[PDB]
Amino acid sequence: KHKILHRLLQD
Amino acid sequence: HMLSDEQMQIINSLVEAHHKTYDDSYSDFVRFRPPVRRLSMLPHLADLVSYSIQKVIGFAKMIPGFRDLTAEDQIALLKSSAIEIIMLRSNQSFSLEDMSWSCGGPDFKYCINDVTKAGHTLELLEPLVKFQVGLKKLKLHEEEHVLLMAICLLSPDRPGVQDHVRIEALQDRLCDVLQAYIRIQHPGGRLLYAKMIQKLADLRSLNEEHSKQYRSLSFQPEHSMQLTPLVLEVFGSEVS
Ligand SMILES: CCC(CC)(c1ccc(OCCCC(=O)NO)cc1)c1nc(C)c(CC[C@H](O)C(C)(C)C)s1
Repeated sequence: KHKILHRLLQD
Repeated sequence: HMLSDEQMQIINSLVEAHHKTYDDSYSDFVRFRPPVRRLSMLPHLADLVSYSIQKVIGFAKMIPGFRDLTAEDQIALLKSSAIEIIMLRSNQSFSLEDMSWSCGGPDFKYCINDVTKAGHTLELLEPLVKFQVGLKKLKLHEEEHVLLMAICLLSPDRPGVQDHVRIEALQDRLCDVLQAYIRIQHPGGRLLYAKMIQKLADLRSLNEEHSKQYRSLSFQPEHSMQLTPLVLEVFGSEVS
């Protein structure tokens, strides 16, 4: 769930 | 009658974060599905909004304290506020002269009729434009514009947020910065802070109406298929 949000929130 | 070192740092951080996530050249617009002027503008505006969500996420990650929140609270804040941050940051391209959003060339100049061709009605677009001209008339400094965006994003009073006290403390710090900034640096800004807080209240009403119209849109698969995976995730109803 929220696959893209989680990715984009990483750095 | 002076800003502190920590307050000045917060302003510099937020202004830099905004410059890193807002492209004054609008040069990525040519990579969206083109405008067509059925919901002929839906592909182009879906891509515009998807791009905008990515920038809003990039801005959020540079808000002091935001990255220290739990992943669940970060998502909860973004899902509830993204549409409001998009409405706020669209004000930079809004023009009082013809009540439209000019993002570069004539192909990326949007009026109310264009957004109706993406599935929205005047029940949203009439208040949206009145919101934009009233916000434009405020003539916000860049510092104030980015602070209002960060204050909107760090609102603890959204569904799904868990650490209300930490998020409110972060939002309180930003409001104190905004109030001090308007005091020292904005001449004739006696009533400006209250006008900006009122704008945050207008945005909740716009948020509500847009969510109504987005649900009606995205429940029809022939339209939801024109959206992007990021739009579907962020504007969708899933909960962590
Ligand atoms: C009406 C104004 C406009 C569209 C013209 C807008 C949005 C973002 C803008 O972004 C400026 C530049 C960003 C940049 O340059 N970033 O770096 C400028 C204008 C929108 N407003 C809302 C609320 C919209 C909702 C979309 C809708 O829900 C569906 C796509 C699902 C149908 S579309």
